[PDB]
Amino acid sequence: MGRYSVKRYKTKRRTRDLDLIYNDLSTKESVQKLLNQPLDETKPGLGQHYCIHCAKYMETAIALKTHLKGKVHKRRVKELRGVPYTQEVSDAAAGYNLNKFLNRVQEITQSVGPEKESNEALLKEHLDSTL
Amino acid sequence: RQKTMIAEARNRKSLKNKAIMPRSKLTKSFGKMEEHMSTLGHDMSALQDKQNRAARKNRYVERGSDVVFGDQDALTASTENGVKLRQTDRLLDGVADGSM
Amino acid sequence: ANLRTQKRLAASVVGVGKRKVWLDPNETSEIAQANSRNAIRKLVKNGTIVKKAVTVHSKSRTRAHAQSKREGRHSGYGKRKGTREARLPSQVVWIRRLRVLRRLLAKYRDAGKIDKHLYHVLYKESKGNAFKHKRALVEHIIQAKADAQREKAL
Amino acid sequence: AREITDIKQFLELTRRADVKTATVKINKKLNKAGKPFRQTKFKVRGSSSLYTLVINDAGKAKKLIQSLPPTLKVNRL
Amino acid sequence: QKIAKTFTVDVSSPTENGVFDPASYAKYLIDHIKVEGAVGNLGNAVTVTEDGTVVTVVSTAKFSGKYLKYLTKKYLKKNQLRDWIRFVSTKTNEYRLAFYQVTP
Amino acid sequence: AAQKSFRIKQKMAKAKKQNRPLPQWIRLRTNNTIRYNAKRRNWRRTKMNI
RNA sequence: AAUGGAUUAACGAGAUUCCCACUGUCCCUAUCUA
RNA sequence: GUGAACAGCCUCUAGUUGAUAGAAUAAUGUAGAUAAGGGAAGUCGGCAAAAUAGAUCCGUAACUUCGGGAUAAGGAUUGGCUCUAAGGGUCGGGUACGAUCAACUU
RNA sequence: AGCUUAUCACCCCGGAAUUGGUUUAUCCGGAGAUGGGGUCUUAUGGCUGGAAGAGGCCAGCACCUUUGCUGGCUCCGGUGC
RNA sequence: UUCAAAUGAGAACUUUGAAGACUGAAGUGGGGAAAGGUUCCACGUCAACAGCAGUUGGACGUGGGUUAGUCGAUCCUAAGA
Repeated sequence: MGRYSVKRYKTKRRTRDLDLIYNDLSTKESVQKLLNQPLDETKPGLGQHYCIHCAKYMETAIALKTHLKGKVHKRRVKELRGVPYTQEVSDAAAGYNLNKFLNRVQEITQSVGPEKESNEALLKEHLDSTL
Repeated sequence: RQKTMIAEARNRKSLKNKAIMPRSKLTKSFGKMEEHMSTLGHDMSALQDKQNRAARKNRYVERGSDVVFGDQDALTASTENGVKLRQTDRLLDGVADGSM
Repeated sequence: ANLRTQKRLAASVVGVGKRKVWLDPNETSEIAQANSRNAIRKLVKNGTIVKKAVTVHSKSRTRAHAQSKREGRHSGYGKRKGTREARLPSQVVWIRRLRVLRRLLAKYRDAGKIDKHLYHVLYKESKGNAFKHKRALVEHIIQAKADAQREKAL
Repeated sequence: AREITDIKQFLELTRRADVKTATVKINKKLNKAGKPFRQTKFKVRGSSSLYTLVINDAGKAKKLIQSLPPTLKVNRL
Repeated sequence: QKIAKTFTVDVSSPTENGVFDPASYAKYLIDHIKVEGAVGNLGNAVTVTEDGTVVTVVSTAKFSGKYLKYLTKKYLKKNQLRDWIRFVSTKTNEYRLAFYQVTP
Repeated sequence: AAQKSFRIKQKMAKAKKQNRPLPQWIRLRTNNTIRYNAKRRNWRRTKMNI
């Protein structure tokens, strides 16, 4: 419709999205896969130096030091604090599947929550020790 | 009232382009100013006497120069070129009589 | 009733431009009889032609915007569009910093704080670097005078 | 114009037979903190220039106006 | 050092016409005069007295004739007495009031 | 040109006095075949060449 | 071969070919303003 | 005032408010724009338009007359508000300081 | 117009290695530096005379009027790539 | 570009007031050199001219107006005559 919004938000130039990124942090196995990708020729940092929050490859290990100390990367940390807004939140707002909704909110409060925060604590423990 | 006093002041000011006229050099008429104190609840008979005095001062005596020449006008009017007497309009100085 | 003659003429009398004089529309028969600057002096001071004081060009935003600039606001990378050298040249910084390091040594040598021989070593090392600022030099004077004492005591 | 310090030198100038007019000017000025005291200025018109004389006192100013010659046309303010 | 200055106001000409009263005017100063910030923070730095045509202000504080004209044009606007009352200096630090030109 | 010579100013004076319409009493003379001023000059129209 | 030839950094409103980025040139036309 | 700036945009003093006007809003024009999906398949030819653009930090190839190439290429960043830290001047010391005052720079 | 104000250059005393002085820019000194004391150029500033009597900003009265009249105040600092 | 009033036989165009905008001080501002020669200003006034209009005008008719011992010219020499 506009000029600026078409340039960044076409179907071709779509980023990953906020839904999958919360799944990648939520367990300890998918974190170790993305921190240790096999090196690929068709990827900007040759398949290393990948930030998990912002689905984005960096060129150099220097470009992670300057990326984490920025207001752009402190969006996505503050963005991924809570429940990740699935389809189930929108259905519960109309009076439809509360018990499917409230049980998932019960699990993010109990189980999935402190497993995520004990993963994001270890990323700052690791990305400061190597950089 | 607090909105009408704002909505009245929008047409009045127009400060961005030129000016507000100074009230010290402008003059009020009795006119609009006598109606304003009535809406505040002040009396006018204290101020009415000052108008009664000065309007007794200004009125006309009709001196003698305004007597004959109230309707009478154009005492010995000028010429076609509008010139003075000692101005010598060089076209019409040849023929003195106006029929020529 | 053409009044351009008195419009121009009253601007010459009061001493303001023609956009500022004000002829009342009510007394338009009295102004037309005035055809001389002697009449326009009389027509001003009795209350027919006035001055129309200055259109306001306030600076209350400028005094407010510049007030925040004293505190260190509006000074991130987004508000900068010229280089460091255009905003503050590298020679202007040097002239300030090096004339500090001269006239401190001028007033230590004349106060007896330091002898004339050790003045002439700190004078030329001030010309090159290894004295970053004023505080960074006074510590080196103390290290010099204590080690001059240290050589003298042994 | 010239400024004269002396009073004795000034009385040479009202008798020089070139000077025809003079004037006497009274000012109201201030000292350091003090009082508003009056200050006089005697002026004499020569041919080439205008000689003036500053007296801060009002007592000596009262005396010197008598000391002017009567033939000299003296103006007040 | 802190030598006070006497500021005098003559309110006679709209007092006698009845459009103005000094009584609410004298109270209007004493709470609205600001000393170093807040209103009513004055303690014995100003004094306000009125007479019926004379309003007298004595201040040892930072209080200037420009600010004394600032408060009275507030008070002549609240009572809607602007367009018809102006505040005029007669001598140094001595003030009075008047009307405008009512005349036709 | 505002810094003109007197040789130049002496010819503007003749050009000003020739800048007039025909007198109204020459209309009336006997055997007048002269009707209008024909060497009349305007400044906007025709330059007079110094 | 100073009728001058080979070479070559820098520079060019000089002449030609391609690759990424990009896009109504195009598939294919639609619409808004003066 | 913004800014590196006598750039561009906005205002005060001063100056103009002149250039034939009214009513309707078809085509084709002239000037200026935005387009889903694909991305030079258009065309003699990427003509034209789009994209890039200021500044700070990192980084920078063949080639060579060693001066250049170079802003090479390629990346991270840029608001607002509340703060911290660094960078000064003039004074009083017998033959180490303290007061006081003031600027926009990172 | 009167008094006063200077970077440079000059003069006298003095005789310097523990080379010193000094500009943002390294130039000078036994052909006499630093340092103590002096002389001139008056670019330019300061005070005063010119000169508040002028000019500026206001207030109060007068008055078809020629238009006048009478009072005030005209003060003191700050900073700069 | 707009509303009211004035003037006039007649007003989108003239004058004053009200209001809306622009040039935005490398101006649509204030002064000149070259060149023009009265265009400057007033009074009167609209047949022609201002590619519409006109009561307005750089138009038409009659006049008014440029004040120097110090600013220029005059004097000096340049390339050259």
